[PDB]
Amino acid sequence: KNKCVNFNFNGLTGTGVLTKSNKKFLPFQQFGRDIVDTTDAVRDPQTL
Amino acid sequence: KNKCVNFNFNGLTGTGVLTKSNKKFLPFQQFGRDIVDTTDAVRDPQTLEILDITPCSFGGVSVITPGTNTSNQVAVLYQGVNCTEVSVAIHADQLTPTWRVYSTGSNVFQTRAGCLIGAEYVNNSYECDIPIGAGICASYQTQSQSIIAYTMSLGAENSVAYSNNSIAIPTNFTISVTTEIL
Amino acid sequence: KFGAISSVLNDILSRLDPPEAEVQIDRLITGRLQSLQTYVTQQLIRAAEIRASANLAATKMSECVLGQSKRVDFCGKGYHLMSFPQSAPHGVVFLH
Amino acid sequence: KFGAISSVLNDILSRLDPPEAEVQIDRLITGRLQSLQTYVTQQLIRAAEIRASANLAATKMSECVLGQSKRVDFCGKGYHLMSFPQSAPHGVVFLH
Amino acid sequence: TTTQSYTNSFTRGVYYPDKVFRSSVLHLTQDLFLPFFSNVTWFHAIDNPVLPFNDGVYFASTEKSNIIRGWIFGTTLDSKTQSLLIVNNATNVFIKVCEFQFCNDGVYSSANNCTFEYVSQPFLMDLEGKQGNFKNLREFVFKNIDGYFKIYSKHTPIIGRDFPQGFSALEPLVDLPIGINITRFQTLLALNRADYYVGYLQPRTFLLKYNENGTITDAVDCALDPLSETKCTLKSFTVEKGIYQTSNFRVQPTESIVRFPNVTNLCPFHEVFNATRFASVYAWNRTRISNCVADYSVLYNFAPFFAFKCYGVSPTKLNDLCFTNVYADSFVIKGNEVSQIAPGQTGNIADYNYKLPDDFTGCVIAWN
Amino acid sequence: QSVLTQPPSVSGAPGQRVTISCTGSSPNIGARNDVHWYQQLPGAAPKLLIYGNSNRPSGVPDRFSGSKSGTSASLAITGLQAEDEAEYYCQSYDSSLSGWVFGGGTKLTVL
Amino acid sequence: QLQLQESGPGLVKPSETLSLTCTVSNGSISSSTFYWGWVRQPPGRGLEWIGSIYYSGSTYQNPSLKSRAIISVDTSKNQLSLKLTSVTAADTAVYYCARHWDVVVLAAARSWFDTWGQGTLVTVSS
Amino acid sequence: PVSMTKTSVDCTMYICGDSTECSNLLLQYGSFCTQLKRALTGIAVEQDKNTQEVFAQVKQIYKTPPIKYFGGFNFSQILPDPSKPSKRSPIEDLLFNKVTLADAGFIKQYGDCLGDIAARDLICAQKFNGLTVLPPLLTDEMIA
Ligand SMILES: *[C@@H]1O[C@H](CO)[C@@H](O)[C@H](O)[C@H]1NC(C)=O
Ligand SMILES: *[C@@H]1O[C@H](CO)[C@@H](O)[C@H](O)[C@H]1NC(C)=O
Ligand SMILES: *[C@@H]1O[C@H](CO)[C@@H](O)[C@H](O)[C@H]1NC(C)=O
Ligand SMILES: *[C@@H]1O[C@H](CO)[C@@H](O)[C@H](O)[C@H]1NC(C)=O
Ligand SMILES: *[C@@H]1O[C@H](CO)[C@@H](O)[C@H](O)[C@H]1NC(C)=O
Ligand SMILES: *[C@@H]1O[C@H](CO)[C@@H](O)[C@H](O)[C@H]1NC(C)=O
Ligand SMILES: *[C@@H]1O[C@H](CO)[C@@H](O)[C@H](O)[C@H]1NC(C)=O
Ligand SMILES: *[C@@H]1O[C@H](CO)[C@@H](O)[C@H](O)[C@H]1NC(C)=O
Ligand SMILES: *[C@@H]1O[C@H](CO)[C@@H](O)[C@H](O)[C@H]1NC(C)=O
Ligand SMILES: *[C@@H]1O[C@H](CO)[C@@H](O)[C@H](O)[C@H]1NC(C)=O
Ligand SMILES: *[C@@H]1O[C@H](CO)[C@@H](O)[C@H](O)[C@H]1NC(C)=O
Ligand SMILES: *[C@@H]1O[C@H](CO)[C@@H](O)[C@H](O)[C@H]1NC(C)=O
Ligand SMILES: *[C@@H]1O[C@H](CO)[C@@H](O)[C@H](O)[C@H]1NC(C)=O
Ligand SMILES: *[C@@H]1O[C@H](CO)[C@@H](O)[C@H](O)[C@H]1NC(C)=O
Ligand SMILES: *[C@@H]1O[C@H](CO)[C@@H](O)[C@H](O)[C@H]1NC(C)=O
Ligand SMILES: *[C@@H]1O[C@H](CO)[C@@H](O)[C@H](O)[C@H]1NC(C)=O
Repeated sequence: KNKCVNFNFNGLTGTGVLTKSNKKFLPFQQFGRDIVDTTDAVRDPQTL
Repeated sequence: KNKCVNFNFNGLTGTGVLTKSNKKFLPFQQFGRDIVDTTDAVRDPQTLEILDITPCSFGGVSVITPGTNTSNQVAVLYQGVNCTEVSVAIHADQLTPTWRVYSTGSNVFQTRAGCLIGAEYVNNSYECDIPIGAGICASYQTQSQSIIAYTMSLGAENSVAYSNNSIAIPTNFTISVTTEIL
Repeated sequence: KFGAISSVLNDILSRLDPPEAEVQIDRLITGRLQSLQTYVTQQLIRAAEIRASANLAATKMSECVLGQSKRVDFCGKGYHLMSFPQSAPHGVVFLH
Repeated sequence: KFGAISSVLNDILSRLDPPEAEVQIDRLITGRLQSLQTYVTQQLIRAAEIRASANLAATKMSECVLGQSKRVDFCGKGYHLMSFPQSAPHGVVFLH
Repeated sequence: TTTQSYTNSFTRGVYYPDKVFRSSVLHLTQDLFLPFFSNVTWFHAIDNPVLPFNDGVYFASTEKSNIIRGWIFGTTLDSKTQSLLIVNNATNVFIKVCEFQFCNDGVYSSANNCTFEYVSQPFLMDLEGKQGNFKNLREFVFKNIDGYFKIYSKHTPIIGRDFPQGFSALEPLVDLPIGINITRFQTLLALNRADYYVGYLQPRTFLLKYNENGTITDAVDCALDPLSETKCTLKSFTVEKGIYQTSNFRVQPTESIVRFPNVTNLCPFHEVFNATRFASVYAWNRTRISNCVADYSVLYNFAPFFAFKCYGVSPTKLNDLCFTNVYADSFVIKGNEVSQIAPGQTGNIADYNYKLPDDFTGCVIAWN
Repeated sequence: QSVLTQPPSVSGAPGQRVTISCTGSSPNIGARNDVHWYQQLPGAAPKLLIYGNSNRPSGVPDRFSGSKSGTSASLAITGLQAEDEAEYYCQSYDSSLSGWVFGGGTKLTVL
Repeated sequence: QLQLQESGPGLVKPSETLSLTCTVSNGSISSSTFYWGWVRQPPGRGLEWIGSIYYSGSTYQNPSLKSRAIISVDTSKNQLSLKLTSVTAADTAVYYCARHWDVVVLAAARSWFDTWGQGTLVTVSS
Repeated sequence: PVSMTKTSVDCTMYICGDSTECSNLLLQYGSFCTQLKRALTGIAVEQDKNTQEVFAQVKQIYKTPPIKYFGGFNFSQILPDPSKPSKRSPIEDLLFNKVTLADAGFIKQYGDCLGDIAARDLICAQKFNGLTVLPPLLTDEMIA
């Protein structure tokens, strides 16, 4: 975390930086997106 | 005539509406065109009468409504459309968009800009709330509530009396603070 | 996509050969370049309008605030007395 | 035609088959879209000029009509007395 | 025994079409939804008719303790095409694809060539606050896009005295690669010795207001009302007072008219057809036909032909052709000689009296 | 029970183009539902012409062409002949009634 | 080729049960792939679907005529049976047996009627 | 000048005359015409606001007294003339006459392009291609 890294989270490929988080993903939620359709958050597939 | 039809006059193909005519085609003339090269009038090849051509039904639909916080009542507008046409041409079209509507609420109030299908005309002089076009303004008013359409009022009617020896001079004074945002 | 295989440059470069995907990426470049030109032109128009309003605001400040303006219906409706400016996000507000 | 078989969309769609007339209709679309963008940009320029003139006319009305303007050579040549507005199609006319 | 009463659905049956997180967003989706304020077939239970299944189905029911076990899916529900079953037992689900034959009531009697048994936590959760008045209403939405059965459910706690008007979203439960087509859809019953709402989905364009935490607060359509349309096309849930432009209003032409000139210009076809002295084959009279309109109805109505064959043109396609010149050779001839006259023929007539060239563009007419 | 609206009658000259239209309500028949077209000679059984909004069975002439867009659906006839006069029907599936519905029936007259 | 032969009393007095039956030739009613159904058309009106029925016993059925129409099928004699009760003056029509609604691949919205009977003109009079 | 004619160009009609294939090709080009419609609407509102600001500077509509003797100053020419049905001054009349508009806009020229015989002038031709104009909110009488 906290470093410019390349990620391939469970089929999502891109470049970015990561850190801990403090909002409230629903249990069934897996992904992140926004108003203008850009991926923000990915649930850790091995830590939830 | 007087209906949105498809025509194939003597080799000329297009869509339009027709009626009788009152100008003076020369005997050898057969066809019609204009400055920017658009076909207007086609002589009837079996009557030697002149008929003309107009784009089918062009228009633009607009919705006038008070704030959704106030009411769900809306009145619909069709820009620049004679509103026998909207009513008879509702059938046999798409229905989700290209609004169907069954014209019920004091409809076909044919204005100079279109017709409010869902609003009632009235003769008053309220201020404009929702400008419409060609000096028409709609407003949500309590009847017990409905959307009315009325002609613009330019303000409260007033008239000073200019008299050769009349002067009016204020005796008191007020201070006001407006606001300008730039 | 503007009329290409896909709007994802990374997807298309790794899905087709270079010499033939060149046409698709070139039409991508043309589309996005036209889009950016439209953006910059519209922003120049906005800049011109904003600069006109900024000149109006500067004149309004220099007249109404730093003195009394005899111009009728310039610094507020009616005969004018003062004007107190206030700051706002990307704008200014007067109290005529 | 902008570089197509014909400038008549109805003629070209019914004279060539879809998958190959697609290039011709796409380039038709590009040509007419660029022309429409030119039209809207030129109309925005006209709108800016017209709005500048409308602001000038509004200021001229508010100063010369609703009062006497001490600004020399603003409301007519010379020392100014009144100004009577008159209406015109898409414009206004004064009598300084 | 069952009834088919009809009731209004109000706003009901909106789920999360996706898996992605959104906060304070007004995202707009075009997925299969149950239309707002659409009638839904309300059933009754006291035999279990097979309902359709097209592009999904919305299922909702309320019961005191248990009367519903599961649903049966698939086509033809027999041992000729693969089937499906979601029977829910005491504390587990029995999801499986198979080729069940028939029960009419310990529910299937055949398991030939079938697999994909699935077991998880039970679908139907029942909780009571020490009282039977708490009758939870369970909603389900099934659909079968690209295989991949999806089931969404949430058990609302609203008493069940009537169909609620409040908004309740739908959280996905399972998503499994079933891989078989589903068209028919039944339901099972129970045994211990005002329910059964069903609606159908159709593609529609909605507008969903995602909450801060990802829950759904409210949603509107843009195929129901003009207000809903402007609210959908001006993406927002509160529309300020004013005028708005949504779309364009067109009218297609009703009827198509064509109008060709008053021309009659009848050809001399009548003169040849109403002639009497038809010259013999050895001297075939050739009549030149020009500067006239070749109407074939005057030919059809004057002679009950016995041989109207055509070579270079279609006999039906003669009104819509323009010919530079037409030649009519007429001669009275015998019976077999009629069929003798043809391109690429031979005989005492085709070689010595009248020969038809191989590349002939026209038609022949023979009437007794 | 006529959720699909059809023109009572239509007419045209032989060998010309005529268009027959069929539309339904919004909460009723939707975008996914498809519209089929049936021809009924007087005193005979209805005969199929176009199914799937663009497909025809074997033996149906290519002259009959139809299309469906959104909810509205329509037919196009080219080369009208005296044999084409018949009772035409539009039919599709109503999701609210869970059962098929039929149009009112249009009268095609050859002039 | 698939043929349908349906018969019934063309005259029925008001207010009792009306009954017709279709016959399938060059085919089998046991064919699981397709459905089978009845369509009635009053004179001077449009076609109207009265119900469709599967070989097993599952029945499509129009809710408007829920309380009056009973449809039964038998696979032994290849007979499609239709019953109608409480017949009144509004039920004068010509009835057709129809085959439609393929089950294997098409869905219930894309189903089109495919095979039609010759029709029986049935009236009610006093 | 105070404003120009308000135009309401629509991309679908202009670039794809009643052709679904062309419409799909345009849709492939993305939302390149929503901004065009928005810009046209914006300029329309801008002219409406321009004329409102220029003319409607007064809250209350005044009227001249029944008699008109302003100390020998003979306005007449600029004051409204009730005999004329438009209630306009003679100078306003000359200004109206001296200016010829190809597009009046508030004529609803539908119904006469189908009865025009002569050239389908600028306006009917523009209608032919999907090019429309709107009527100004302040009609030519109330401005007077
Ligand atoms: C993931 O696997 C690791 C491996 O031991 C385990 O420690 C962890 O609890 C697992 N977490 C989840 C959410 O499965
Ligand atoms: C056109 O033909 C009709 C047919 O009788 C006739 O009545 C009419 O006078 C003709 N007109 C011309 C201009 O030829
Ligand atoms: C809606 O908002 C307007 C704007 O202030 C206000 O005047 C009106 O009272 C509000 N109505 C309701 C029902 O909230
Ligand atoms: C609308 O049509 C009617 C019917 O002829 C006509 O009287 C009226 O003048 C038309 N109005 C407009 C604005 O076209
Ligand atoms: C408005 O005035 C016109 C003309 O005087 C009259 O015909 C109409 O009935 C009036 N309408 C109302 C609602 O007063
Ligand atoms: C003003 O003066 C004129 C000219 O002498 C006269 O006609 C008019 O009556 C006078 N009005 C008043 C109110 O004195
Ligand atoms: C002037 O107006 C103010 C505010 O209403 C009032 O308090 C004051 O008494 C007024 N002066 C006179 C002389 O009436
Ligand atoms: C749907 O329900 C409404 C109100 O309950 C009713 O007016 C309408 O006729 C019903 N329509 C159908 C097709 O059942
Ligand atoms: C429910 O089914 C599961 C899976 O077969 C089984 O393990 C369990 O015992 C069953 N519970 C019953 C029959 O009560
Ligand atoms: C058996 O089932 C599998 C998967 O369901 C299928 O691919 C195969 O065709 C089936 N075979 C038979 C004989 O039914
Ligand atoms: C039958 O009903 C009784 C009483 O409600 C209940 O205790 C029992 O569990 C039920 N049995 C089954 C198999 O549901
Ligand atoms: C969202 O989560 C926060 C964090 O605890 C909570 O305070 C808030 O009530 C939640 N909102 C909803 C609608 O559940
Ligand atoms: C010739 O014309 C007459 C007069 O109409 C008609 O009676 C006869 O049948 C015609 N015969 C042929 C061969 O055309
Ligand atoms: C051939 O037919 C034409 C048309 O009837 C006639 O004028 C001519 O005399 C005929 N020729 C002979 C040789 O009979
Ligand atoms: C299932 O449906 C798809 C599309 O509807 C079709 O291509 C496929 O053949 C169907 N398979 C079966 C077994 O019906
Ligand atoms: C004002 O002038 C006009 C033209 O110059 C004249 O016709 C009119 O009589 C004058 N009015 C008076 C009151 O003298």
